[PDB]
Amino acid sequence: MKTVEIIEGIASGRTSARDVCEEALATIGATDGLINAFTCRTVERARAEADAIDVRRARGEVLPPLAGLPYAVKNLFDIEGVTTLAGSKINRTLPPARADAVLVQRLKAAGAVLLGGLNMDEFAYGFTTENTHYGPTRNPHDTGRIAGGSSGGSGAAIAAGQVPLSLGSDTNGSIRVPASLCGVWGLKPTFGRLSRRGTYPFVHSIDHLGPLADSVEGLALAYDAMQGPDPLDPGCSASRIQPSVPVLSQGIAGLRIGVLGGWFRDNAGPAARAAVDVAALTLGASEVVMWPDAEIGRAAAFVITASEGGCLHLDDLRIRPQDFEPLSVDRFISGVLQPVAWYLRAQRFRRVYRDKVNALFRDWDILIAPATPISAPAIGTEWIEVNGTRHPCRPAMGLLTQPVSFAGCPVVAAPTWPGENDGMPIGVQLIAAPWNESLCLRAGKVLQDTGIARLKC
Amino acid sequence: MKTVEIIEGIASGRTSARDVCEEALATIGATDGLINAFTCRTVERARAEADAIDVRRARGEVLPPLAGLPYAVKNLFDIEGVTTLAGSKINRTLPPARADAVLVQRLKAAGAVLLGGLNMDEFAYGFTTENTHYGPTRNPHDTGRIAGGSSGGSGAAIAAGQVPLSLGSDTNGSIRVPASLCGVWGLKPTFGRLSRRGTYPFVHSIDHLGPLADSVEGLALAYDAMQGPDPLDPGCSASRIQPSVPVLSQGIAGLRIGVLGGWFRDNAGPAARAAVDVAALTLGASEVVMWPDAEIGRAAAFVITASEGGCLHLDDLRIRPQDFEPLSVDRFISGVLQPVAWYLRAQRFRRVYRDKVNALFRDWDILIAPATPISAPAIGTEWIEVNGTRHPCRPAMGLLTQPVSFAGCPVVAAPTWPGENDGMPIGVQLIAAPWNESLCLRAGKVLQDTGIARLKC
Amino acid sequence: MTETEIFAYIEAASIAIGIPLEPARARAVAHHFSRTALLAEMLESVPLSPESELAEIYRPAPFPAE
Amino acid sequence: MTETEIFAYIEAASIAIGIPLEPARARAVAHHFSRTALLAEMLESVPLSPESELAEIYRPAPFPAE
Ligand SMILES: [Mg+2]
Ligand SMILES: [Mg+2]
Ligand SMILES: [Mg+2]
Repeated sequence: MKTVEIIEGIASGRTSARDVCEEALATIGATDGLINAFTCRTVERARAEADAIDVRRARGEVLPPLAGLPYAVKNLFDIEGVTTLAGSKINRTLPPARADAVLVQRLKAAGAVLLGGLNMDEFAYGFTTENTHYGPTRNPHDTGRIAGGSSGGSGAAIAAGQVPLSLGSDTNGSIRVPASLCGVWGLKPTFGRLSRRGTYPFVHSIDHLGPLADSVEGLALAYDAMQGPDPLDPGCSASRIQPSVPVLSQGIAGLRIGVLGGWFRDNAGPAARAAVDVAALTLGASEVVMWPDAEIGRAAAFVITASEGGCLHLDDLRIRPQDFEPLSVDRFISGVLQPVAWYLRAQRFRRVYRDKVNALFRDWDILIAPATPISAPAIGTEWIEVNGTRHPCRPAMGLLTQPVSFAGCPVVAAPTWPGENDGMPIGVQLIAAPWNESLCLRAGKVLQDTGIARLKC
Repeated sequence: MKTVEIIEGIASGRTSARDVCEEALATIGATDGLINAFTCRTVERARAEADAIDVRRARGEVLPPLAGLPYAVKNLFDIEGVTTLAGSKINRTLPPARADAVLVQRLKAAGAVLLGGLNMDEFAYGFTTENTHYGPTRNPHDTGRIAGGSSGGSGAAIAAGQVPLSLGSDTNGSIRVPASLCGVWGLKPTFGRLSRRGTYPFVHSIDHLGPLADSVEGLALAYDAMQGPDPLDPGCSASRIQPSVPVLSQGIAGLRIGVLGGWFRDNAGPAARAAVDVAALTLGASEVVMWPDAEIGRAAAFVITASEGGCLHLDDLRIRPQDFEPLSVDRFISGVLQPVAWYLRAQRFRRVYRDKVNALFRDWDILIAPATPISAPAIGTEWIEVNGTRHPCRPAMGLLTQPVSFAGCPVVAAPTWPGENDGMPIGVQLIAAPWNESLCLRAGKVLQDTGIARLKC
Repeated sequence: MTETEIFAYIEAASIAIGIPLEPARARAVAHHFSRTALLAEMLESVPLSPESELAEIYRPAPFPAE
Repeated sequence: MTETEIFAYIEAASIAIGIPLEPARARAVAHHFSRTALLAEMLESVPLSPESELAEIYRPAPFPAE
């Protein structure tokens, strides 16, 4: 059963929060030896949180909106009393976090129950969650295939039925990619919407945080719970809460909805194209729209990512390079060696890009693209082919995501199930202007209502 | 005459704007062969502007606050119909500017009369205005000595009595240094106060623009005329006008005023220390205050400057390095070659630094330091000694200025005349917290009233 | 950048910044770097003028209310 | 960074970015670069944590009024 039904069951007294918690724990125990989505299980905390919700209910209180809902978080999120790994072995010896990440604190205040920390690509640099230290996370729809990444545990935990909600991060695709590949819902909010405080960073200029979920209502409820200014967070720009839940079912009448072409068609395989086509038909989008400078947008994101992420770890690259993830350490080193001219040019281009993207959205409410070029490849894949062009697998998974996060536009990743595709899912990006998350969510809800976007559980 | 007497004389009808204009033009004609402050004299424009002020007066109109005041600008400022040189020969083939710089437009609207463009170190990289293409600007108090830089024409034109007001730029010292060395007044406003639109840039992250003048009233009047938001300027953060002129004579009773030590004493020669001592005594300041991380603040400014300034010129450095200024072209090239890690570290340190400087000013209203380590050296000097320690002359002139502009704090540079210094002036920095220009100006006015800060012939 | 120029750069830059690279690792670093160099080359095609500023410019403190 | 490592870096980095340097010019560039390297080294002494962010972080658009 989905988020809404879980919450209703606890609110109405049909099930205790403690029973809901114990069910999730037992599912994790039975499935995670194979899926490998969890790196840490906060059992004692979960049970005390669930117990506290049952005490409040028994006192006759009005419960908060996520009361009793289990969730887990990508292990770059600080969990009080636990050392924040961020998929690394380097971080193992750091002191345990003194406080929960702000987003964890907000979910806790909304009554949600934390089950633990989830696997990720080391230091968030990767799209496949093939972690050498902790092992790969496996796709629950086919365990010989990747879950996607870098938030692979976040996507897999939901698709395996372990939790209904998780938190991930997305810099150049890392929420949208696992949502696509695992067949679950994801939301990458506007850059600067959700507080990044108490999380281990990757690219200060581009990191976003957000939920993945078993339903579009799950996204909206978690997003509303997490919203709010945080003056202690340098990246936050949102000065007030703009609730999405009350308008989730408003529909899309009168919205201008387009389908992205060019880069977003050329880098989409046949299943990705079919997913966009069916989503477009359902949403009444028929016009093909060009995104400005998409390939250069990717290029600039790539440049900034490599230098800012590499330089962040320079001290450790100097003294213990052998302790990094061997699949990405050479990419971090490359990033450190990049001419400063490339970085500055990318930052100057980003002003022009922001102007062009904001201008594009003066004519459009929602734009549609595929989330990934193909569905989940086999674990251990080095090279993929997309419409006859070979790419390294690991970077290629973000070809379609990377231009969009660079502008910081909000995106709902809606899970679809195209026909010629070995039963594997592929996601669609519903992209709106900065600050218009509730449009993305409204469009998602229409896809969900018609049966086009769904999980397979 | 001085600024206030010119303005009052024109307003009262005792002297015409056109006569004031012709006096400035004739002084330029008689003195500038040697001083070499001007690169372009806008004679026809000056006469037309002065004539227009006299027409408005004859019509019975209320004249604006700078009516009839002659001024000139550093040749990085766009002047309509003139090719913006920015001290280079490379720019000579660029199209003439289609409009005046915004600050020039604002001075014009206030009634001021433009006499032309002033010599500078090429592309603003230097503290001595020893320009190989256009020749050095010479100090009017001793023409075998430097005027300082990079706004050397701006300082020399005022000390030679050519104009009562000029505009300069200041990234790491380039208003404060010529003010110090020429014995004139300078104001480097808060970073983001004054619009940079229509000027040739150097370092996007650090450039400031501001006036130099024959009096502290000159600074305040010109500053007030230039203030105001400019939505088309990406660097501007000032949302409203905060007039300084009405409070200029309020005095300093009750203000907390301190004297900077450590870095600001160690890098100050005997004359610089004597100037601070007398200014401190006059302003009632006795407590020695440590500026946070001053040497590192300089370092980070230096790093960011060299990369951003060098990369700005990369296309020309690729094809025609021999056409740049020989004294700086290798410094621009060095800047382009700096590892990206140095740049990123400096930008991250700048957040820490900003926090520490803003915290420092919770306890202080004004802090005093010398503007330059010594008075003007001889033209051609490669090495100087400060308290027995050697430094390369050109970078060294900004040792005391560079930490302060990196935090973006406003500064008035007040001209003083210490003993046992060959009759040469040296400036004092009056530094306030961001947005507190009117405190700097109030402190300057007390120095001016007591005769400690003044110009000379 | 030719393959020979990339090899020399990787070697000298890695030494300069303090991350000495063994031969197989230098080859792997150059492989990634070469891909990124193509991306950077595309950025150089965008016309920027001197007054095309950085996407974010320093703010020394919040502007005071009134 | 030794002087010999600086010289190799200046040569390779200048070729990589497209700035042709004759030997006398490369030596003058290395002289300035060496002074800057000491500054950068001092900057490396400042303790920063991974969550010590850049002074300015991207703003995708103004937050809307209401
Ligand atoms: Mg009369
Ligand atoms: Mg090689
Ligand atoms: Mg080794």
